Amino acid sequence: EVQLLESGGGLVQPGGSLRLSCAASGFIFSSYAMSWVRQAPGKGLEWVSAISGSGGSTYYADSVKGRFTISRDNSKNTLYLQMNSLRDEDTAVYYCAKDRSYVSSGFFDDWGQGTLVTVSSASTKGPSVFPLATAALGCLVKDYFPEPVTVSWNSGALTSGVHTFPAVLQSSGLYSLSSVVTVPSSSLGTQTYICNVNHKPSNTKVDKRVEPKS
Amino acid sequence: DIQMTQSPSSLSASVGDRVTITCQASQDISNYLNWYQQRPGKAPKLLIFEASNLETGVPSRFSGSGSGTDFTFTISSLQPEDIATYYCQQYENLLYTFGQGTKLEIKRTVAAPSVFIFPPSDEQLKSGTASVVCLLNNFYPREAKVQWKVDNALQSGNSQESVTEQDSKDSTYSLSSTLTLSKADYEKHKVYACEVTHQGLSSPVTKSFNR
Amino acid sequence: DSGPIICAGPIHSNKSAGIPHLLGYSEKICQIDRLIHVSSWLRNHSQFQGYVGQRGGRSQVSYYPAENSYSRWSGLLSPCDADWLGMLVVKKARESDMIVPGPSYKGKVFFERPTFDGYVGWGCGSGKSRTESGELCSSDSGTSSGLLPSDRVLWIGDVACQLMTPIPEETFLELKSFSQSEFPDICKIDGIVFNQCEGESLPQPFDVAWMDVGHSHKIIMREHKTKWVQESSSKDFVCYKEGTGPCSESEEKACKTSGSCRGDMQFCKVAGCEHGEETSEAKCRCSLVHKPGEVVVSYGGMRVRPKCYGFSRMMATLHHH
Ligand SMILES: *[C@@H]1O[C@H](CO)[C@@H](O[C@@H]2O[C@H](CO)[C@@H](O[C@@H]3O[C@H](CO)[C@@H](O)[C@H](O)[C@@H]3O)[C@H](O)[C@H]2NC(C)=O)[C@H](O)[C@H]1NC(C)=O
Ligand SMILES: *[C@@H]1O[C@H](CO)[C@@H](O[C@@H]2O[C@H](CO)[C@@H](O)[C@H](O)[C@H]2NC(C)=O)[C@H](O)[C@H]1NC(C)=O
Repeated sequence: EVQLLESGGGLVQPGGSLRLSCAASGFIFSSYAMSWVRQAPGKGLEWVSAISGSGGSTYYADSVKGRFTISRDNSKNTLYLQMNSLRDEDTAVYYCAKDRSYVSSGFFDDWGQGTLVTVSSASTKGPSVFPLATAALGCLVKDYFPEPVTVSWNSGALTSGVHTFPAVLQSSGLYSLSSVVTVPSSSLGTQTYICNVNHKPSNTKVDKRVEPKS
Repeated sequence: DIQMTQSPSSLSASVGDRVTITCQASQDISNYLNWYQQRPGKAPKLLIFEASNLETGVPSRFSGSGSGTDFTFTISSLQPEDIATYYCQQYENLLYTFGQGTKLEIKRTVAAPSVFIFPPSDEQLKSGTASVVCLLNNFYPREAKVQWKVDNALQSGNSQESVTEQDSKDSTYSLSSTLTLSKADYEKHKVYACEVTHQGLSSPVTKSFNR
Repeated sequence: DSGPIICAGPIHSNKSAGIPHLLGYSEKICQIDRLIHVSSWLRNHSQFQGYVGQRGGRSQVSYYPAENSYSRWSGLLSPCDADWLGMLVVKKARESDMIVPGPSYKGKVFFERPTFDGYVGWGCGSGKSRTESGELCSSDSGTSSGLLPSDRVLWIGDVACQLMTPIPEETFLELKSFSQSEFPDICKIDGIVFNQCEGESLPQPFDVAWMDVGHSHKIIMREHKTKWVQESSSKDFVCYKEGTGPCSESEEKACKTSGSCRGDMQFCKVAGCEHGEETSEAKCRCSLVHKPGEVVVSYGGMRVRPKCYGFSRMMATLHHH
């Protein structure tokens, strides 16, 4: 019932600005304080900012004070984070969280799915999606930037046995991952297998087919 | 202002064992401490609040205690779905601070990896780069090394490995080792071998192809 | 702003948590610092879930008039505080009880007013707060958490309550008649006969100095003298553990009767202390409560130690001319 949906993350160069949004549903938004908590890649949790139910009290961590602003629209039931003067230490997944009180209290009872903000001067590039031949198969998502990419199999109809590897950073400065799946080897002909590779930061959407060959 | 420290930073235990995590604050926070569990790929989840209270729906094997500066989070009997990193958090002060986290590994029986090898696609070969992918599927422990071989010559410094997070039911790992060559270097040689040695195999495995 | 007596403002984790009936004096004081008593009052008389005073505590309560002398002394007791200590009762309001003009009632969940014959509180239920006039509770989209800030509590008047020295009936009747002589124009205060008129005006706001001497009704005054006297009774001291919080009933009794605990300058003079022993550990320490002392009031050739004293707004009907 309670759900939080973040949006607005993406590539931004140093000194740039971004506005994050967090759409709330399933509860009386105006009765509860909200918080933003971030997590740099491979690191821990860092509380960023909080706001009372009405918006009359705001709070910020010293790492972001004066550069970030937190606000809310209680008719639209969405929470905002305006981030200016962005730096590399701001690169992180940003979560919104529902608190337990009108007053900011620190109980992070419900979390959004997170949205990624990457701070770099480098440029976007869509990925290349090559195939990979009980037997296993998969797709090779090569040479993209920035993160993330989401790989589906047969429009989500295939879930068992799927392993989508963490991306690796290449010497070229671009990312490359693989997604694989094991199928019971009587799948040649008897089944069709398609990997759905999405790279929203470049709008690249690809549906590759994987098949035996000769 | 208030700094939080967690120990251990990392921890390995097997299913059914008892797990204890400690968290300390630089000042008194009475019992104003929360504990969060962050499973691989998911947002953090509040397990205990006010240092001892179970959140709704949280299994009774989770518990916590402490007041003042020293606190404890306990899993009485480990289960495979507990694979996560655990964070403590003070809320005595409005400027909330987290501990650095404790990563919990699940020990289990040794499992040999299922090993596969994939040649470069033809569609990729026309861009002038060849990527050869070797896959290790559902093995434990994580420790395992892949040794590429081209005409029985040990490839060095031209591969990269990626490992998945521990599975929430299997407790296994999966590994990928991508060998990247040039198309000119790729079509100079015939035999491309992926040799896996791992504790769950009496003898090393080799999965190779002829192009 | 003031500060707490022993316990810092609460951070409640559950609006459905029960309020424990505590026996220790410092235990009760701790509940008073955290507005546990107003929340208990709200749950009882108004069917309200949760607490008021989240993170703010008693020190962040709002007052009418806003600039409040006795607010600055954390140890002086409001009518609500004395009610929790069982010294008096703040009754639930009835339709007849006149809501006074002047306070900013909007968004308030509880407000309290000393009346001529007692002390009266007005509450609101879950999800609602008071309208601009205070007459009604209306839906408040910011209150549904049940964990509300302190300024939702309004205490009307500049009031101090304390342990009274009981006075005989002859003293009260003489004090009664002197007040009638000082206010010949008044007929009724808060709907209660003050003089006999037949010729009254409509109810009218009335800012008056008064005192509770534990009889039928209060005693209002124009010219009076107030003096604060120090008494160094055990009720003037609160006992806490460092880390644990307020001491239990038995630990507090031991400290105040056996000179076995630690304390500040004043406590060791009164009940006695002991140093040179404290290892790492943590035992109970007792410190003086921040107040001017007990108020003693001269009025009409007499001098009393009253239960309560202060300057607050009541409603009065005057003589028609
Ligand atoms: C709101 O209602 C509750 C429920 O009645 C009130 O709590 C009650 O307060 C009375 C008076 O302090 C307590 O009485 C005492 O009971 C003990 C029994 O353990 C007895 O030893 C004493 O002699 C005394 O009679 C009573 O225990 C307590 N009840 C509960 C359940 O806590 C509360 O005072 C009301 N709040 C307000 C602001 O009116
Ligand atoms: C908040 O307090 C209420 C009141 O005690 C808790 O409700 C009880 O929860 C237990 C545990 O599931 C049940 O066995 C009781 O039947 C519940 N009683 C009532 C009256 O609801 C509630 O669980 C507490 N919330 C949290 C998060 O601890």
